[PDB]
Amino acid sequence: DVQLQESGPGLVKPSQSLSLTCTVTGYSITSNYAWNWIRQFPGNKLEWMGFISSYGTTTYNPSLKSRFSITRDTSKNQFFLQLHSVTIEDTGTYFCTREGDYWGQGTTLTVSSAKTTAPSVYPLAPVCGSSVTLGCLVKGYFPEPVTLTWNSGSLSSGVHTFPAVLQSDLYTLSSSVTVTSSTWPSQSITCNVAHPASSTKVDKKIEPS
Amino acid sequence: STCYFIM
Amino acid sequence: DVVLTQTPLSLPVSLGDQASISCRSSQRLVHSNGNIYLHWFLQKPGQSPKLLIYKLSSRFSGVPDRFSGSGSGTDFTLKISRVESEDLGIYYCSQTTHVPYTFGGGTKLEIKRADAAPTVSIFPPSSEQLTSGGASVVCFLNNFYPKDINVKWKIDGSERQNGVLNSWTDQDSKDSTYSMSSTLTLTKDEYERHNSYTCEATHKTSTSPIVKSFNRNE
Ligand code: NA
Ligand SMILES: [Zn+2]
Ligand SMILES: [Zn+2]
Ligand SMILES: [Zn+2]
Ligand SMILES: [Zn+2]
Repeated sequence: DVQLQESGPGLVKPSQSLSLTCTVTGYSITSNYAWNWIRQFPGNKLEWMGFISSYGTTTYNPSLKSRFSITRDTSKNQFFLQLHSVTIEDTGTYFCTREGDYWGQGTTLTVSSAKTTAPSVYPLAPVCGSSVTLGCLVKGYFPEPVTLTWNSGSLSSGVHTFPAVLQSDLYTLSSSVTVTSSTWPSQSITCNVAHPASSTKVDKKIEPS
Repeated sequence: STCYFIM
Repeated sequence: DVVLTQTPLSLPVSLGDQASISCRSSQRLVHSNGNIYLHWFLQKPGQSPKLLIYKLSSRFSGVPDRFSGSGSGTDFTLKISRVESEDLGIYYCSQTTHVPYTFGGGTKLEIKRADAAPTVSIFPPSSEQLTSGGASVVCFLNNFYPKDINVKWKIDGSERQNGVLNSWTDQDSKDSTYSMSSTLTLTKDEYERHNSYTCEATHKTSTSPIVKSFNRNE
């Protein structure tokens, strides 16, 4: 029954302060064990931040540039990671664990000064063989996620949808569909992009030229 | 003992 | 601090085969009590890291005997005797003898398939993007293996670094290949000032790069 669940804001602005909560079930945080916070960035780097003993004493990573502290509330069986004056570089996944033996699902923290921005969706037709590759450019959106489909989901084979990358505080994504030359432009191929943060649901038909 | 197992 | 270096960064294995991951420490990891707090974790996609081996050679609860940890001094090793589809993901070495606790960069255990040349497609800006004052050129480099690939943008003969956004898929579940997207972002004004746009791919499948090109307004 030993379980951990991280919770927190999800999105904050640079310079703001922050608490992440780890609620523990099935085991008391006052028994024997330390309780740890560990981060993971894109690129997979894992970074240990610190721990709080079963007796309320802390041990931090001294080499980190982030300003942070770890506290607890024994009556609620919760321990916290207080992140003070965050920077864009604090963006990533935050895991709580006991001592590496039990872990939570992880919580995604984004630190951005961006506003909610609807994407611009652009069709990508081939330059003026047996197969044909078409594409779709989903540009300048915030926050994540978007969901992109071809022909309302009915075209799933030969699809490559690439993870989003930051270009000037905003996300850009692309996807490619490859079909036989006999399929297109004979048959209709439409890109369907949903971005619920801005309530966007756009369909772009890929036309030749 | 602050760290009981491995952490 | 203690630096942990993993080798290799990517480990292509066939199911049923033996696999071995190495970890090099910058320091000795023998604690005052005599234990070596060098551990191994496995992170499967969309999940948190899970403890496999701990205190150098102990298997964590539920971990099968196919996994074994070995090592002494600064050289540590994790061996998987018979690789299963469940074993795929990222393997991390961890040391907790010295504070701060540190991790290695991770080793990806991936699947082996035959070599595949990338299918390269180049896309000039859409007229819709040009109406909005922007201009992105998009290059897809699809279904290739192995994963190591270099892409290169040329504008009127000269190599371009600025405004290049690269993105990579994980190993495809069905065909075991990799794909990549590379986008060159420009202002419409700069785009209308250059003529030749080129996307070059360097991959072990060819001795010469795959070149996809276009000239603005033909
Ligand atoms: Na210890
Ligand atoms: Zn309380
Ligand atoms: Zn050092
Ligand atoms: Zn030490
Ligand atoms: Zn120029």
